[PDB]
Formats: sequence, C-alpha cells, structure tokens
Amino acid sequence: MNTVPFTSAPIEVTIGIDQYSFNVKENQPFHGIKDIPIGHVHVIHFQHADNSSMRYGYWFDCRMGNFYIQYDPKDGLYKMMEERDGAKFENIVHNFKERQMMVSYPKIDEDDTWYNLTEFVQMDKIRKIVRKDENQFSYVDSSMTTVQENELSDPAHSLNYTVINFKSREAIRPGHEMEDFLDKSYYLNTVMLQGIFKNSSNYFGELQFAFLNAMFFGNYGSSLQWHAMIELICSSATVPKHMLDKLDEILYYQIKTLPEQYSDILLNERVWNICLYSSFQKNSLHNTEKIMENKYPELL
Amino acid sequence: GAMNSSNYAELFNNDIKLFVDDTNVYRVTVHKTFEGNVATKAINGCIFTLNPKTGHLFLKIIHTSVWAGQKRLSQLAKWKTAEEVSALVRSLPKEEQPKQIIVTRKAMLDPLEVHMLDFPNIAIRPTELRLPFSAAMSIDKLSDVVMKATEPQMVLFNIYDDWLDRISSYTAFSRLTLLLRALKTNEESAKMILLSDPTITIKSYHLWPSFTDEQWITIESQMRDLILTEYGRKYNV
Ligand SMILES: CC[C@@H](Oc1ccc(Cl)c(Cl)c1)C(=O)NC
Repeated sequence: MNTVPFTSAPIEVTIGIDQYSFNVKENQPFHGIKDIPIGHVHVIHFQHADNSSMRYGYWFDCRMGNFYIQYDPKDGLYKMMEERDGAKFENIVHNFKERQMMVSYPKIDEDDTWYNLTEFVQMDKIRKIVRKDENQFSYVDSSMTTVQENELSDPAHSLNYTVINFKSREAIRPGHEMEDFLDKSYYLNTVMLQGIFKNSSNYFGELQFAFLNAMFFGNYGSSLQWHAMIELICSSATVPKHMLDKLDEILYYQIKTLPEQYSDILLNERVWNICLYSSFQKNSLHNTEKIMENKYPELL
Repeated sequence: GAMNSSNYAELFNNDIKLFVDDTNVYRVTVHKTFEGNVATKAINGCIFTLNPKTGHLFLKIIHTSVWAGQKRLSQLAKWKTAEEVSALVRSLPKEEQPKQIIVTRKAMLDPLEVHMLDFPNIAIRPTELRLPFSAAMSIDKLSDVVMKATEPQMVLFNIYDDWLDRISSYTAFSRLTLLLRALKTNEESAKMILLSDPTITIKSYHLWPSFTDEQWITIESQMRDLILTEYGRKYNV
C-alpha cells in the first residue's frame, strides 16, 4: 500500500483520488493520501473552492517513484513532485502517518470499479499521450486540447491521442470508398490495431484513459476521442470476439460510474444510438445496452 | 456552407462549379409478378452534372447492368454517383476542375466527400434550393440517349443551347429552372406550351426550340401561369 503525502493545504480545495473525493478547508492540517492500491494507475485531482473553473490533476503509478503534492503560491496550484531521496520520503510519510493527518484510500473490498475502469491503462502509454518526459507522472486539465483539435494552439500542452477520422485517406482505401466507409473493419483491424496500436489492449487503454479524462476533468477533446474509438469498433462488421466482449465490459463500468447529472454533456446521443441500435455491433453489447436503457433512457 | 436564396449570384461568378443531381441515377418500374408479389425492374438512369455558368452538362448514363447482383441499390446509387463525379473531375485538366461541387440532395455529401478525398481543395456543398433537375428526363433528347444506351456512356450537352449569345448566365439559369419546374409540375401542359407553334423548331444541335427574344417572354409567362395554376389546382385556391 502506497502513499502520496502533501506538503500542506493552503487553499480550500476538493481533492479527488480516482473515483473518490473529499473537501479540504483552507489551511486544514491535511497531509495526504495513504493506502493507495499498488498495481493500478491512479489520478489525483483538484478543484479549488474559489474557482470551479479548471479541474486539474496528475496521473501516476507509485511503482515508478515516490510522489507528493505541494501547493505553489506563484502558479496557484497543487503540484505533483518526485522526492528521489527515498530515506527522506519514508521518513516524512511515517511522521504524518503517526500523526494521522492522512486520508485513507477508501476502497471497499468487494469493489472492482477502479480496476475495471483502468484494466488496460498503462503509465507508459499515458506518458506518450501527455508528453512531459522529465516527470514520471502526467498533468491533465479541463482546458487541454487534443492534437486532432489543434489541427481543426500550443503543442507542448496537448493530448496526443491517436487521430481517428472516418473521412480520411488513412480510413479509406482507394477503390473501396463505399465499402470502407460503411464497414470500418479495415481501418480498425489493419490501420489502427495491427498498424498503430499493435494490439487491442493498447487500444482499450487509450479508450479508457480518454473516458477518464472526460469524466474527471470535463475534457471535451477526450470525450470526442472516447466516442470515436467506440464508434470505430461498433461500425466495424468484423471484430475479434474477445474484443467485443471486453468492450461491453469496459463500457458497462464507464456508464455505471458516470455521474448521473453529467450524462447530458458526456454522452453523444448520436454515437450511442448508432452503436446500440444501428451498427454492426448493435447486438453485441448486452451489458452496456441494458445499463444505458435503465439509467439513461432519455438519451435513447 | 449551404447554397441558398441569399448566396445565389455566386453560381454565376468565375469560380468553376458543378451542380450534381442524382435523382435519376437509379430508376425502376414497379410491377406484379405471376405469383402476385411486387418486383422492380431497373431502367437506365443518368447523373446530371451541370456547370451553371456555362451550361455545360456532363450526362453520365447509368446502364442497368451496373446494378446486376448488387444489394441496397438506392444506397449504392449514391456511391456510384460519387464514383463517376470523381472520375469526371480526374479526367478534366487541372484548370477545368471545379472549385466547388454543389449536390442537390444532402445524402450525396458523404459519398462525394469520401470519393473526393484526393481533392481537399474542392468544396462539397449542399443547397437549400429546391432545384427541379429531376425533370431533366422530360427533355426529349436527354431521355432518348439515356433510354437507347446499351453500355455506360458520357454525353456532353449545353443545356442553354445558344442562349448565352444573347442573355447572361443568371438569366439562362432562371429560364432553365423555370422550364424544368414547369415540366416537373405538369409535363404534358409544359410540353404543349413549348411546341404548340410548329413553325418554331429545335435545331439538331439543340435541346429547346429556337425562340426569338419576344417568344421567350411569352413562353416564360406561360410557364409561370402553368406553375401558379397547378399550385391552385393542387391546394385548391
Ligand atoms: C518544502 C518542505 C516540504 O518538503 C517536502 C519534501 C518531500 C515530501 Cl515527500 C514532502 Cl510531503 C514535503 C516538507 O514539508 N517536508 C517535510
């Protein structure tokens, strides 16, 4: 079990850790989060009490280093840092643990939610989407735009999601225009899976990471990316059977976790209705269709 | 963006553009079978691709053999239309290729866009105008070449005949759409109007009769009367 200590909490803030969140008051004696499950990526995120604008946060994996959060009064935000002195880090974590100034990662034993949301998400792939190679953790916020969005302005602060575009030469083989546009299997299986992602695990990891950035930060380009990756599978007539079954599980947990009040902005009516009722895969997403119909029948 | 009443004179500027109408690409007769079921029989069709500034009409004849063994023909017809328009553009010298293609039905946008991915700088546009190009098969010489074709064929026409020698392209297009609107609303009446006077003939190299300027004013007035009446006859007014 791992620990992300905090220098202090000088400003009132709502702190998220994965799907959990708690309120910290201005200058409350808060010194971090303990008992964080090893083996998964995690995200620690922030919304200031004075500015519900800019949700922001850090993707990290405690196996890759000892990390802590400190508020920067110049840049006005909680920053993740790495302490490379392991002695000093255990020594500081034990002090705050003894004084019981840490919240415990509040996982219920039966509860596989976070695993199910991050099953294919790898820190090394996150760090290629979010390019800042001097750090081992990755910053994301509500406003960051995607490479594809930048094409349609600061490239250093972009989300380098894999560009998907259904009306592009990459997607459409000369002489197979109608075929490749109505049945995207070539684009999914040869261009993206074999060519770019290499395997379905890396594809699902990017899909899950895009969903989570859309949910935790309201990141609009991430939402676009998540729906595009769903639509590409659903609009392919030929998809490995293992991928369809896993996609159904992935989406089920995503829909389950989505805040009920955010369904209006985070769910694209067209994509979902196409995917569940018109696409080749309309009969292949039984769990996802059932939770969608029982939880968001309005969208459909 | 979409072409409408407000950006209408853009049709007659010096940027090369084409209207594409697909309404006569896939044409059928519906009939009863011996068992009393219904079946369709395809007849020859055509793509109607028109330069509204010059009157040049690229009539790509669609022979019924192109549908043999194919499914979902109405969907295929849109893609076939886009394939043929893209081949037309590629066949033209660069300086004759259009800057814009305006489709008369929105369902043509994605097929044409996908077929024209090689031409990122050609704008594919819809229109809010309700253009009467479906009535192109009411022009006898166009119907004739479509129905006689035994194989795929492109035939080139000037749909304005020699009118541009005397009128502007705005006026020529207005006359064309009035004639076609009239033929669409009441083909028999419209065709009676055009031919009632046997002394005014159609030149071998033309589609419409050789009216004088004054006779065109009378004809045009008769077409407007026809259209207004049918509008009454139809809505009772
Ligand atoms: C700049 C003082 C601050 O420095 C830190 C260095 C490393 C860690 Cl892991 C933390 Cl949580 C803090 C501190 O309060 N050290 C006890």
